[PDB]
Amino acid sequence: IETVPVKLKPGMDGPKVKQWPLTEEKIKALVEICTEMEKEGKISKIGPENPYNTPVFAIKSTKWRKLVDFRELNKRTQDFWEVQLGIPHPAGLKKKKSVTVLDVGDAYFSVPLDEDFRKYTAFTIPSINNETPGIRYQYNVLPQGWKGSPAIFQSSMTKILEPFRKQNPDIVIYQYMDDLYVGSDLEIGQHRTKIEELRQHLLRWGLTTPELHPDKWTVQPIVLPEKDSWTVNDIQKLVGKLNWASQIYPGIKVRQLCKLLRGTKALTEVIPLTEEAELELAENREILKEPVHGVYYDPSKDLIAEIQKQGQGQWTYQIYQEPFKNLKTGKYATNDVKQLTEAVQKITTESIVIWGKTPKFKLPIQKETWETWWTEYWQATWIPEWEFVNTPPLVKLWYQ
Amino acid sequence: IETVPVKLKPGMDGPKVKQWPLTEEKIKALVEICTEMEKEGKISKIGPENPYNTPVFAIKSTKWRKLVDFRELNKRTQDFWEVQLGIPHPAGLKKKKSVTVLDVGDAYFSVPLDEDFRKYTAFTIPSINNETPGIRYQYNVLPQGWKGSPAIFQSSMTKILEPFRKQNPDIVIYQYMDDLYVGSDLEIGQHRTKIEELRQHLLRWGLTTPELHPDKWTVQPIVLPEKDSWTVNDIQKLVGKLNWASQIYPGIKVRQLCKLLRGTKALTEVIPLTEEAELELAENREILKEPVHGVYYDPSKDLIAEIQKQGQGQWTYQIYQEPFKNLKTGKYATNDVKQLTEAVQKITTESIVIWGKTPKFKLPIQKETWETWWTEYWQATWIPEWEFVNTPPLVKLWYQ
Amino acid sequence: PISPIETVPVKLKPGMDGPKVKQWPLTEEKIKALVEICTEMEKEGKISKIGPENPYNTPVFAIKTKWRKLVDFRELNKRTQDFWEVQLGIPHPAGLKKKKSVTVLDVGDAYFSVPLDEDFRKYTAFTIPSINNETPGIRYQYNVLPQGWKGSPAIFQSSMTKILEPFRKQNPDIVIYQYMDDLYVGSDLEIGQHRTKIEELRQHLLRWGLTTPDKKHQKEPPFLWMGYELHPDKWTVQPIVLPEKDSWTVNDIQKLVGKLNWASQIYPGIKVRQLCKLLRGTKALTEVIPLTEEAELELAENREILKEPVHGVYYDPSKDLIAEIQKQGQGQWTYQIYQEPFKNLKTGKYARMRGAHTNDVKQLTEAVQKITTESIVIWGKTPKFKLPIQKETWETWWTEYWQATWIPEWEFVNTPPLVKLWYQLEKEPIVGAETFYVDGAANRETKLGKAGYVTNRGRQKVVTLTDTTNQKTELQAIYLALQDSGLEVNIVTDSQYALGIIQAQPDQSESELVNQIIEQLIKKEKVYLAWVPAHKGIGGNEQVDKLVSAG
Amino acid sequence: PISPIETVPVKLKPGMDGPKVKQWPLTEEKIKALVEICTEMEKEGKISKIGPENPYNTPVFAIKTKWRKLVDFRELNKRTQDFWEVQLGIPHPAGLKKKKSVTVLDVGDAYFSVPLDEDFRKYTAFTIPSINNETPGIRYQYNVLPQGWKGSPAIFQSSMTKILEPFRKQNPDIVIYQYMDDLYVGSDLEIGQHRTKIEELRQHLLRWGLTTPDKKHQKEPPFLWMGYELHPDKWTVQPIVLPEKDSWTVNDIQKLVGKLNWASQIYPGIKVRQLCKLLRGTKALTEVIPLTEEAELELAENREILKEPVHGVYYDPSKDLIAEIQKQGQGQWTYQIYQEPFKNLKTGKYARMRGAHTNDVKQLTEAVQKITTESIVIWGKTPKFKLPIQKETWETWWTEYWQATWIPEWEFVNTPPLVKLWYQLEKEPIVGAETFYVDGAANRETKLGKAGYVTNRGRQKVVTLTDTTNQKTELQAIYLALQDSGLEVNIVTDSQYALGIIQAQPDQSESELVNQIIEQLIKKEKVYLAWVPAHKGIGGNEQVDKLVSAG
Ligand SMILES: O=c1ccc(Cc2ccc(Cl)c(Oc3ccccc3)c2F)n[nH]1
Ligand SMILES: O=c1ccc(Cc2ccc(Cl)c(Oc3ccccc3)c2F)n[nH]1
Repeated sequence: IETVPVKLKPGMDGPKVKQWPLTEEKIKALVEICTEMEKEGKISKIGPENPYNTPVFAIKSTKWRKLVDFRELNKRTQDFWEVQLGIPHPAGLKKKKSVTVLDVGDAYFSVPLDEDFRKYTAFTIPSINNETPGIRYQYNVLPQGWKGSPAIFQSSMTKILEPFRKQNPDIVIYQYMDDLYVGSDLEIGQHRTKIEELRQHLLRWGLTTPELHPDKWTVQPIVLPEKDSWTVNDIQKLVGKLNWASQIYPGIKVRQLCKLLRGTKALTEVIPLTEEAELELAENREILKEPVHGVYYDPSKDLIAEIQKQGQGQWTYQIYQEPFKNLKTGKYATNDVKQLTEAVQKITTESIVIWGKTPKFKLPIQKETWETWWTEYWQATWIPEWEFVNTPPLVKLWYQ
Repeated sequence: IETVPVKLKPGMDGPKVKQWPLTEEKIKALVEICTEMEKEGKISKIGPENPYNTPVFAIKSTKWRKLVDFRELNKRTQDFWEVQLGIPHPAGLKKKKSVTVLDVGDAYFSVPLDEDFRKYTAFTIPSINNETPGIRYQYNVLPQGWKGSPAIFQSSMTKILEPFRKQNPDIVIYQYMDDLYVGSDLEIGQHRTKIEELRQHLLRWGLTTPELHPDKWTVQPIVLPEKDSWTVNDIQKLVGKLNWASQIYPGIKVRQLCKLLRGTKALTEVIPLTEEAELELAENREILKEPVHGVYYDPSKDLIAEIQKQGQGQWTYQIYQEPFKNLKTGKYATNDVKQLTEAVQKITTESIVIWGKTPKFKLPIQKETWETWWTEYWQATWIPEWEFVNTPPLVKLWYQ
Repeated sequence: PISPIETVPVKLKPGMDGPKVKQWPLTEEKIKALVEICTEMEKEGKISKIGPENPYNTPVFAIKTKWRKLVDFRELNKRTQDFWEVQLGIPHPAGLKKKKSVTVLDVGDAYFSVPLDEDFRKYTAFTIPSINNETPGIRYQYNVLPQGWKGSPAIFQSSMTKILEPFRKQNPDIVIYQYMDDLYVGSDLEIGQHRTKIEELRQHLLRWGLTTPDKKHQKEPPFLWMGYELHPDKWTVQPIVLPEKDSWTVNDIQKLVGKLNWASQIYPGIKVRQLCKLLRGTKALTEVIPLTEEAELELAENREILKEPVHGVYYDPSKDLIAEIQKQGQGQWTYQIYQEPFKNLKTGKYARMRGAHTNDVKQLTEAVQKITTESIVIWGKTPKFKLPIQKETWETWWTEYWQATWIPEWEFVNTPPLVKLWYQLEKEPIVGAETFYVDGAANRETKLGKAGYVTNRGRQKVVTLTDTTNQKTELQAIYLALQDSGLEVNIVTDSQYALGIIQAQPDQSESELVNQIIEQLIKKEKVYLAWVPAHKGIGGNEQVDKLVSAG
Repeated sequence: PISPIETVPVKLKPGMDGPKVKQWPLTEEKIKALVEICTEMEKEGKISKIGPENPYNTPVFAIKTKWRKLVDFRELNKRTQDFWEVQLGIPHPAGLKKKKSVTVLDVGDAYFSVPLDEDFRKYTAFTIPSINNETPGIRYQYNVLPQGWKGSPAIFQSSMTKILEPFRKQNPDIVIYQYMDDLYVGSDLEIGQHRTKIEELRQHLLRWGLTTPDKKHQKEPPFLWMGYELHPDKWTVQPIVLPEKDSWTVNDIQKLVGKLNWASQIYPGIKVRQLCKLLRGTKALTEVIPLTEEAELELAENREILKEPVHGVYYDPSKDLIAEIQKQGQGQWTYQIYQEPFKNLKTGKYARMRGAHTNDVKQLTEAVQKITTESIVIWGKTPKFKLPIQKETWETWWTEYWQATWIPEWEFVNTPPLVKLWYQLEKEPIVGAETFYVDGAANRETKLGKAGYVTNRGRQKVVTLTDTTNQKTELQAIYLALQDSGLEVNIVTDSQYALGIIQAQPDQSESELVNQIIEQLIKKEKVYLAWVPAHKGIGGNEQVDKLVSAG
């Protein structure tokens, strides 16, 4: 109930990011929400002497909800929430049988925001056809979506959770942005009973609250098919997969398989699978089940996620820091954008659990299409970084 | 004194080429020349129902002269002057001790041009600041600079020269465009006396007339220097020359020299020239004096000339049909453009003597600079094809 | 007057101090006009005389019967904070709901009617010099938003918005649009009730320091506004005259294209491609450019479209938006948005090339996207689309392509030419068809290429290329294989680049080579394309790499 | 009237026949207006009734008190021969010699005053339809140049030129400029003698069928013509108002740039770069674009230039032309042409980028070239140049560079910033300096790079790149070597591409990598760059290719 000073560093000004056009229902939804927030003292109208801007959107049940996009502010304020007031990530969270994600962002509205920092939280409700100049506001309390909010609030969160942790020392609780990740090894009914217990703790501090199974997360291997009989084409694809796999995995071998493709053959021609080849092939499969030897999470590097559209509602993905040195691979399986936004949320959630941060995504989609549609299906309180890329059709093939 | 029908072929319309801006003195020079030509019946004013255009320029002593650029018409009329009425090129011309080039274009004005073809010879004298709409003319007689002119006139030329050829059967005479190339093995005073004799023959048919030594044309070899002592850098340049030379010449070897450059050496470090190396090197020199084994003139292919600016008024050049398979190499040695236009004329003249046609030039100069200035120094009656290219600095180095 | 509205607090930029610029000695005429003009402003509160303690100064000038004070605020402007942008956009007429009555009010002396932050005024100091600068000049500072200062447009509009807020709240059915000094006020009241409402707006504005014209001075619809004409129940662009010219300069063609582009908001079928092609190259502004025949053709068709006037309708939120798109030639697309069949709200076009190589399906989807974003801006909802593509054609393309996309509710409408894929690559290798193992090789230094192939039927060939890159030779190889094969062919390449391009079924390209590949692909009955890793000793690929690797 | 001048013979295109287009049934109002209009033209010889044997037809229309006949000649036009272009250019005022008097005569009914080829007239057939097309329409053909026909502009101007020729010959000191329907006639006669001369021109024109206005209707200088204002002894562009706007749309910025560009012919120092940078991307015509600070800066400086009016002088052939060029920022150049110090004939700018990488010397020479071609157009001679470059700087650059160039007579003038080369590569390898053998390698499929080096002092390093081509890695290698070396360095590469770029001493580039290389090169005291053939087992190059070739 008294504010923590906040900086940017010396030479990096606040966000000046444009507001992406919103549909009518979303705009109306936002002015209701905002008029209330103002009455409650949480935000204040601002004048043109505030040059800053952060985009806002509305997402979802029947309840609308405000989603501010602080991706820029977060980058520009990184020293504060990461190094000055970092929240340590527990390695044990990924080891748990069940992890429940609770939304705790209501708690942040109780704490006031440093007055010298408020201007940087400016946003704009736009109007249809630019008919009215658009409603301008800044935050007076810790805003949802800013990484400084949990950074500042962690001291209170510890107080709030102390009793629960003391009484349940094998449950692990981790705060990330507006969420609490709560993991246990308890049987599912007992796990759920403990989650409700935690809500009641949280409810006493004002926070009326709105299931992952990480131990059963196993890498999607690069799949080498087993076949009745192999054509020349089939082996060429196999040599292709294995070739590019050998740039990731120490020990992958294609020499045997390569001799099976002698000279200028018909792609359609069937070929007898030599025993030397079936050996090398079976040993390759073994290497591909295990994790990549030589790759490690580097806490100082950004995570990157690539996603390939596989058709028939199938999506494959890879998380890495150095290109192709995969830390994790997986799959996900209604329209393309809807599914893509589902994949992105699943991948981001996994990444938060596993490394305590979110990757920058390489999305196989046109910028404008994504931007028009992503909020139509987005359910999460955060937004990860993305750029827009054209998938090399071969990388799609190698991951099934 | 009665016209030879001319075609283009079915589907290729006449020239519609823009007039490049001319200076005042050149414009005035052109209207004098043209007003006279009209009075003499050689050209007629034309109206806007003639959509065609060929550029004209004025060149030089104190006498100005009209130069029409029929490069387009020539391409579009190629079947006529090449296959229908070709002029055979004598292989003996290049073998002669002395060749004299006489201008015979005045003879073409005596023959009338096919009335159905005249429209294609349209040109335009432009005006300063576009103040007057610009004077339009077409030809009524065989025009200078069109390849159809000598094609049509060759029948008359043979009559004119029959006495001279019969009396001097070891002199070779070759017509190309507006020039006669006249070669002999006579001592220079006797050669010159015969040239004057030929003028008098020509003078009887109206043509008042305005010294190459081709037997003493020898290829400029790729020069391998002989040195006191060789640095690592020196050998690297030698290996570089020889390497690219080996893509032209069968039998060039660098293996010995390459071992002399062992590992990571200082460029400045002196190196002892091994006997195995001095052998390979001396044998390379021998190959480079001789002409390229495997390359031949293909009469159906266009010739291409590349020119490199070597600094200090030095120019090197190469004629070829397939890139780097050189038929000829040479050098030439006041400003850059002036010299470049001299090189181009010398190279074109050599090419006419040697193969009976002119190459398309690759010029190391900005399009606009060349176009503004080339006619300031151009003396020839023809204009070769050119494009404008950036010289790779290595190709410059390999030719000295 | 000077509005009693509270001031906006203003800062200089963090590190910077206020301007200290020297006043150039002025002419007596100018000194006299400035003194006269300043006296008058002083007597209306706009400026105040200041002591010599104030160390700041900005140059002043006078320019012409009529004298104008011009203050050069360049330095102050560099020194003053950034402000919020005044608007994200301007309204499009197509988005406007029809009102029974609309009046224009123009605020008189807008800027000078708004107070400047008391703490900032000192930085607006300026000096009327004495004759030949002999003696101390007369010194003023602004009490109000100066003309030419960086904050004036932003602080004014914000002030007007605060001032309007209450009136807006107690009149939620009136629509007021603010645009610079202007206010556009519309209602669905009866004419007499409207004029009463305008009058109490004018009173409300006068209460807050803003004078407005009397009814006898209020402008009559049609309003010329921002290149549009706004009539009682229709809108259009202002009149376009395509000039008749014998010679077109670069400058004339630029202006022609600008007008055609502007015209394309409501005149359907306008094209600009062939006129645009002329402006390529680097030509003088006054240089004459001969119109091609295609440009001539395009210009004449634009003239037919513009011979009869066309108008758009206003928006009715009780109905849906329908957007239709027609293909008009390669690259070029045209669209109309309407609520009732063929009473257009607005019109437009899309030409853009995304990438080097593309197909009509991809283009249509990009056009649908552009129109989708436009509709959310103008109307706050997406239209129902009517597209010249079969559901089956669309389904087939996007279920197989590797990029994600999704267009909203749409229906097929048979308005040819229809969007279709012109060929389809095979999913499996083809039995009874010749396998071409292709490869391309280029010397990095001499730019000399070898493109060729070997087949399973023993056919071998290797051509010679000149001034090509490695990328071109690998494409040349694929082209050779297409030229020399039957109606069915398998092709094996080690070029991911070549593969990528061709696997997207382009039917259109910036590259000449690619267009030749497209011609062939269309003529084939079946093509299967495959990739293998280079230099991994793979049968066929190794055999071709040999004869292709020569120089 | 209809000029007695002989007709120009006209053809259809070789393979084609005349147009046979069907007449749409017209409205009675329109049929009535057409009959009225045609009767009147018939009675003046312009058109003639024709029999039903003529099989050709072109559509006719009427459009609005006022009725206008509009014939749709689109098909005829497609079918009629190409004509000679009407002009290669329009005159620039700077090129005009000052006349004591200048009059404008506008030819009345220009086209309709010129006969059409008798053999072609039949193809201009058109039909006034009967009410509801019940009965045969009334059929005409043109005897004169139709409005909208392809040959009219060309045949008219040619006719006027033939008609003027004799008058020109017997009045060689009068200047007549023909522009569409207009004639601009100038002389150095005393006012009374001039008006006599105009009158006998009008008589000469009337003799040849061309009517012209009386003296009481002749326009007074200043003449507005083609965006210029032509005063008795000066010229300028027509008045430019740079609008004040809160929000700039794509459309407004396009128009702003057009006006600034036009203004740059006589207003010196105008810039357009930062305003142009905004228009990049693909934005809606009506979309608001926030001005950057650099655009804001550029716009304000343009406003200072345009606050006071500027004019140009006319040309006097008895004096030389002098052209001066100043460098105004990167890429941007500015020039003035004058005969007497600072009484400008005209003004201009040059921004263009030739290539990806360049230096100030190269740019200056390109600017000199552009101005040279312009001067030959306008004045028929080249100017004497005054350049902000030392003779020594110029000499050094072009004697060493491999391209040819040559600029005409010029002199150095110290108007900073001065054009200079910022670094110079060494001619010989450097003793006592470390030799860096560099190389770059990129996987064609994974786009994963390795750029690194080895030195003669045993230093070795290999970084990891991602999403780079082979060309970028070879440039990255050279950059690494520059970063990690002393003030003197020899560098050996096998990349001709990298070499070419750097051997031209660029000081400016589109590439980010190249600009970083430039920063380094400037800071070095000595750099020698060298090339060797790849994969030829050369010492050092082989050693680096090893550690660089990894994936
Ligand atoms: O009679 C009419 C005439 C026009 C309209 C459309 C309309 C409706 C409301 C307002 Cl404030 C209008 O005024 C505007 C003027 C310019 C820009 C936006 C709006 C406007 F143009 N409605 N009724
Ligand atoms: O009094 C004057 C006014 C202007 C001039 C310059 C001048 C001189 C001669 C002619 Cl035909 C002029 O008329 C032209 C008008 C437009 C374009 C070209 C020429 C012209 F503009 N000379 N004297």
